[PDB]
Amino acid sequence: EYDYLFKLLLIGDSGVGKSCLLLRFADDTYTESYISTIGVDFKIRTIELDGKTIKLQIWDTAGQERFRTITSSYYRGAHGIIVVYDVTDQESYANVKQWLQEIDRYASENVNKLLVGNKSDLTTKKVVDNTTAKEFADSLGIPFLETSNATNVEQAFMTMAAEIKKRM
Amino acid sequence: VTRIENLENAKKLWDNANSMLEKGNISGYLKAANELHKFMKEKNLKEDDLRPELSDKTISPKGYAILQSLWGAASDYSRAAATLTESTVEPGLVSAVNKMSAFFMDCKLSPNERATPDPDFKVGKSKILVGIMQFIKDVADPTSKIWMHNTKALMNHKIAAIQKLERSNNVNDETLESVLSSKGENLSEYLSY
Repeated sequence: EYDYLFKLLLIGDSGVGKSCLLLRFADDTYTESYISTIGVDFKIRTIELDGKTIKLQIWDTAGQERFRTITSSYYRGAHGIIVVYDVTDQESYANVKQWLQEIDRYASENVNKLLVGNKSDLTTKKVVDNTTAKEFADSLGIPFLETSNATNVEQAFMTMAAEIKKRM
Repeated sequence: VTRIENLENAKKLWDNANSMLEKGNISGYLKAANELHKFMKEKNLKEDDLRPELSDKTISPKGYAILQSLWGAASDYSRAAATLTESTVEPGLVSAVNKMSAFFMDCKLSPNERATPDPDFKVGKSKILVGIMQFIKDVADPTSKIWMHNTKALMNHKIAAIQKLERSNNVNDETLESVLSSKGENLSEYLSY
C-alpha cells in the first residue's frame, strides 16, 4: 500500500534512447496468461520521501509514435511528463518542441514536465545546441536535462517526484 | 513447416486483422491481432521478420482511425486504472491490449511512421472502452482478480456502468474516468465467476 501513486508519461519516438531513462524502474510480476504473452508498457518503483511511501508508475505508452496529434492522452491524467529527443538529430528536437508547445497549451499548470536531450552512443554526431533547447525549456518554464552518465537521470526523477509531492 | 511457409501464414493472419479493422469490427480486430501475435510467438517470428512481406499491404485512413481510437482509450484506461487500491492487474491487462495493437502496426510500419487517420471514422470512446473490456473478459484467466473482485466479473460490472451512463446521456471524460478508476470499493460483496 502507498501513500501516493504518481503517474509518469514518457514521450518519445523510437531511436531516441528511451530505454536509457528506465533503468531504475522494474517490470511488475504477472501470472496473468494474457499479460505473460505480451508484457505491458509501464514500469514501476517505490521511493520514500518525508516519511511517505510513493509508487512511481511510468508509461512508455505502446503505439505512441504512430499518433502524434496532441490529445488529452498526452496532456491529462499524468502527474509528470518526460519528453525525450535525440541530440544527434535535429528533426527529433523539432518534433518534440512542437509536441511540448501543444502540451503546454492544453495541460494543467499542475503537471510537472521535463525536456530531455539524450545521446545514446559515444560515436554519432551531436547537432542540437543545448543553449537553444535550454532557451526553449526556460520559455515554457520547464527543466531541461542532457543525458548519455546514468546518475543525472536518477536525480531528475527524484526532483520530479519531490515536486509532484509538493502539489499533491 | 518452413520459415517461408510460416511467414506466408503470418501474412494471412495480419490481413485478417486488417480486414476486421476495415469493417470496423472491434472485437474481431482484437481477436485477430491476438491470433497474429500468438502464431508469431509460437513460430519465433518478430515484426521486423514480417514487415518486408507486407510491403504492398496498406492500413487505410479508416483503419488508422480505429487504431487511434483504441490507442487513446487504452492509454487513458491503463492510467486511470492505476490507483492506490490496485495498480497491477487492470493497467496490465489494458496495456497488454494496447501493445497487441502496436504489434500489429509494427508488423507493417517502420519505426516512427505516423498513422494517417480519417476523423470521419473516429469511434466513440465509450464504445471503444466496452470493446476493450469485452476482450479483457475473454482473455483473462478464470481466477484472475482485480483487487478483491473476479476480473471477468468487474469487467461486466464496468460495462454495465458505461452503458448506464450512455442511457442517461452522461458520458464524458470525467464520468468514464470514474468507472475506469473504480475497483468496486463501495460494493457490499466481492464479484465472482
